[PDB]
Amino acid sequence: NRKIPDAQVDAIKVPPHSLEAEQSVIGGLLLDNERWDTVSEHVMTQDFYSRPHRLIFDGVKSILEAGKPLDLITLSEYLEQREQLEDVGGFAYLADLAKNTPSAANINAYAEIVAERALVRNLIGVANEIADAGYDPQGRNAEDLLDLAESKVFAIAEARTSENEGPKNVDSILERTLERIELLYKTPQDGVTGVNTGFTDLNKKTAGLQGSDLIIVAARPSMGKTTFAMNLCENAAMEQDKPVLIFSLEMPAEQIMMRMLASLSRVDQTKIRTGQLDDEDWARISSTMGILMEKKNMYIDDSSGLTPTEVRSRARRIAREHGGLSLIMVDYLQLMRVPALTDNRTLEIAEISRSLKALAKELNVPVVALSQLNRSLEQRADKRPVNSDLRESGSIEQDADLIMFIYRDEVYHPDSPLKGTAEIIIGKQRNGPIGSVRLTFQGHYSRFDN
Amino acid sequence: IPDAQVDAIKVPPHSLEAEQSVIGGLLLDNERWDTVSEHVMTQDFYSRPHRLIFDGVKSILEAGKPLDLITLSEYLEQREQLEDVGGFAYLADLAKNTPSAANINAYAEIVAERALVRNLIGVANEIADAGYDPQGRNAEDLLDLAESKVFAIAEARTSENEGPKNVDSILERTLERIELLYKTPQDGVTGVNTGFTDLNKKTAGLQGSDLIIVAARPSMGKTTFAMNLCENAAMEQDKPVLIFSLEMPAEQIMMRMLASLSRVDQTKIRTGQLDDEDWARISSTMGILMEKKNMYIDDSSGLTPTEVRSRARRIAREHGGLSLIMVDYLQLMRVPALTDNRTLEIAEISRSLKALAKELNVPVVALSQLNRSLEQRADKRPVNSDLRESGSIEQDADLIMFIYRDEVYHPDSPLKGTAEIIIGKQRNGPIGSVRLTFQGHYSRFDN
Amino acid sequence: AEIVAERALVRNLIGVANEIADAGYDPQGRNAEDLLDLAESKVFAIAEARTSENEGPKNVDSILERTLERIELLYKTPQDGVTGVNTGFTDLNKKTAGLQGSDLIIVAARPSMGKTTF
Ligand SMILES: Nc1ncnc2c1ncn2[C@@H]1O[C@H](COP(=O)(O)OP(=O)(O)O)[C@@H](O)[C@H]1O
Ligand SMILES: Nc1ncnc2c1ncn2[C@@H]1O[C@H](COP(=O)(O)OP(=O)(O)O)[C@@H](O)[C@H]1O
Ligand SMILES: Nc1ncnc2c1ncn2[C@@H]1O[C@H](COP(=O)(O)OP(=O)(O)O)[C@@H](O)[C@H]1O
Ligand SMILES: [Mg+2]
Ligand SMILES: [Mg+2]
Ligand SMILES: [Mg+2]
Repeated sequence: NRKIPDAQVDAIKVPPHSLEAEQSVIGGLLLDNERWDTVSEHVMTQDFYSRPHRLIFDGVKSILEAGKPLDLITLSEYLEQREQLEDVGGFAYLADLAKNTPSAANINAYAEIVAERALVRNLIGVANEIADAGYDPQGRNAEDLLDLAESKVFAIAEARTSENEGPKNVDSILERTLERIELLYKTPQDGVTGVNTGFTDLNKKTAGLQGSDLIIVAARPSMGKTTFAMNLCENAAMEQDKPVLIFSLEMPAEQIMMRMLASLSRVDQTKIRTGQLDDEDWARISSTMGILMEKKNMYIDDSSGLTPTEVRSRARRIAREHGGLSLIMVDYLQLMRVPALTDNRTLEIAEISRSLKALAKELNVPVVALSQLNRSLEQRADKRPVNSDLRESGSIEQDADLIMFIYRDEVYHPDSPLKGTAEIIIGKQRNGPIGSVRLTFQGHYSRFDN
Repeated sequence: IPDAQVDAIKVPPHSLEAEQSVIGGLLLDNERWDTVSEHVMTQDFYSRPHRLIFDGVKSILEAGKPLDLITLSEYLEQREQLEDVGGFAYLADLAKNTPSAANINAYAEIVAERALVRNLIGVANEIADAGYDPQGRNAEDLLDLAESKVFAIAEARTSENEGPKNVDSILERTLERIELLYKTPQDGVTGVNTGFTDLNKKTAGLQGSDLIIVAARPSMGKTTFAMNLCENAAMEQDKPVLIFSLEMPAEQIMMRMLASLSRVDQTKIRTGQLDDEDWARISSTMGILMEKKNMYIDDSSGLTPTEVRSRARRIAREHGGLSLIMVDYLQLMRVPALTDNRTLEIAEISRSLKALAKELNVPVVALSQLNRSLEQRADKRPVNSDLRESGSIEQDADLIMFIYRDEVYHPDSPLKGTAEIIIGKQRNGPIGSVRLTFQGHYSRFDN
Repeated sequence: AEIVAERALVRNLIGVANEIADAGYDPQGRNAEDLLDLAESKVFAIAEARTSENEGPKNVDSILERTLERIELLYKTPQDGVTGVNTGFTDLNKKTAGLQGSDLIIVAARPSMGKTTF
């Protein structure tokens, strides 16, 4: 029983490592300084297990970043200046590192091994931290511990998310371009290549709601911004097998559903609210409900003050159940929060916009985000909304792939000949033309028609 | 005994390894003496044996004699100094322990740096001694003595490697520059060809080290114009073109490029309604682009100036330089250290891009948006003040070009299909305007 | 008070010399250029503290003497309309009498007005 713990302590206390790969990376850089650009993309100083190798690698990094030639003497002088040469094993050990790896062109493979070992080392460290938190919660509830575990594991995965993206040569872009064209040609392209908007005129200009697109729908209050976005959701839910995810930060799920019922059933929204539904109204609502229940392809999250991380987490959860998502709608971008950027609202909104674009690319799903137009527009009130009206609220234009504005002349001019008509202005579009689409606005039904 | 000895550092700064590498390196090449002799002197060596050896190296090379292990050993033997340096074996060891060439200049700089610190410590001790024992000198005299001795150390390292400041250095660099211009074909273009004759007449091409700001209101063809400059650089230069597309994906930039070089309707490319002629033109254009392989497209979002610089250096190392660097929208870049101030953040990005242009000796084209205040006026052409409101980028730009289309503001303009390129600022040429044919269908500017 | 100040000056100088010596022996990652800049900065700081020490009392008799000394110097030098550094522009020299010593001159212009040229 006394010989059992010594072998177990030696085999369990040593984390995964590769001293040989670490030595080969260092030795290889001493042989060919030009490989630093590639090696620096794979490994960081903290990726090394051995303390002496971290100090040596830090020296290598400092010399090469300064544009100085990396050799045994230069590195030794660097470490000597910081009184770290004795801590790494002396000049003899540096010479041994250069001697023990006479082979070049394999340095990238050794860098990947060092990075892989560091990843497992970080994973074990996180597992121990989570275990410690589980044993000693220090006042944290189960939900907080689950969120902590998810956050720490997600951080490990995020670090290894886009590791080898640097080199972007024309041959690679041509292959991806042809692959994309091939995919479009294989799918039925009768004017719509993405998620159907339900509006022919809009689809003619946008070719549908594209995957990976961050779409900003902006309007002044009561222009039908929520109404328009919901019609896009309704169309995606009725035409796609994949689910629609709605983050209703302003309105409750019951209210969104009631408006949806008013829209799909073409029943007066006021009648639904007041309960004065006739036999015909009940039959239409019931038929609509029957279809919605048959489809079951819609999720409504009415949680307030969600962070981009929480939005991403919930989206991934649902996407895993169905092998993807048809559309993600975020009710009001400005209602989201970023605890790290509370000191600056503009930067906070800019980060939310960047995070939602990253979410769109990550899940290959169109992300519709609703935004409010700046108050300065009402002072002018002479022309249609423009991109500058949104720039004043967080520079969201830079991250958006598509910007759509909602304008109703009847709101500003009740005697307008365009009563019941809403203009959808394309303010920005990466994969199509800019312009305007006229839609029939039916406020009583909370619906837009072509 | 050891505790007091460990705490006391009586050994001045030195690098025996660098000294050996300088000596060993000269024994390997001889031609590097001219460069090494500019950085180090015999007295710069800490070690007595290395000073004697280096003195021997200096005497042989100044006499025009070949420097080898035997010649140096015979030289030292004649002066009975061979035993003082460690014998022939030590000379052979010096030649053996440094098998690497092209780093001798770096070792020479280390030896010179150590000698500088050694002289500084000596002066500090002299000043300390003068402070303890003034020998009749007042405080003012001691301050003047300290200033004089420190100024003497600084003066020795003033103008070591050509010393750019004095007229003799500027004359040499001026003649070298003229010589380089005369060796290259100068038919009106001394830099990177813009592809527009009228523009080249005014700018003499896109110069190396220039930070070029291309600014325009939305839909004026800002991206289109910058891309035509990239296309021309890619077709006329052997060195690669690097594009940082922060707003558009690489596929979209390529599709617009295909529309431009092939003169095929951009809408047709998008819709796929290409006729036999359209396919033949696109295919021929693709064949050439693939043959050249001189273009890189980086579509990463929110890049920092450091990341931009890092990627640019990586590519430049593969080809011995770059023909042109294009950064799609300056305002889309980020500086984590300056998040509290957008104006300062943009100003730092502009300074960093100018530093990048000088560092790699490459023209850097950066696209910028004109301020919204211009639309409120809408009575005249864009001016430099329209850009100053967005980060004071004018101060750092070597060339500022504005894009103006009268047809956008006035659809009934007689200048339909014409875009005016306004030179708002130019360091090495005149200011003015160039009229170009804007072909929106092809995403192209023509002369 | 002057003796106490003089002694303090030498005391600070010795302290700085020891700091520079310590930095020279132990550079802690600083290159020679950084150590030279550090030495220059610390020595310059000692000199700057004793730069304008007795300037407080400014009585009219002292100002009159300096005024007359200045006038005397101007009268000894050829003053054919230029008392300072010649601008090369007669009309400008007529108004400025040249570029005077101790003057901070701000030349301001919008871009391309020829500010650097002037
Ligand atoms: N009972 C109703 N009858 C007619 N129109 C209604 C009724 N309820 C709401 N509306 C209209 O529906 C629209 C709701 O706008 P909404 O999307 O919620 O605001 P926002 O643009 O701020 O997101 C308004 O144009 C409003 O006039
Ligand atoms: N299919 C098309 N047919 C005609 N003109 C087009 C087409 N697509 C784009 N354009 C034109 O190309 C230009 C694109 O401008 P762009 O450079 O992308 O914007 P910015 O100035 O903001 O950078 C506009 O002048 C637009 O009218
Ligand atoms: N080749 C040239 N031909 C004519 N005028 C030129 C030429 N190059 C520069 N200029 C003029 O020289 C001046 C340069 O201005 P400058 O002093 O550099 O700018 P700033 O006022 O911002 O300091 C401008 O008025 C410009 O028009
Ligand atoms: Mg809403
Ligand atoms: Mg662009
Ligand atoms: Mg100037």
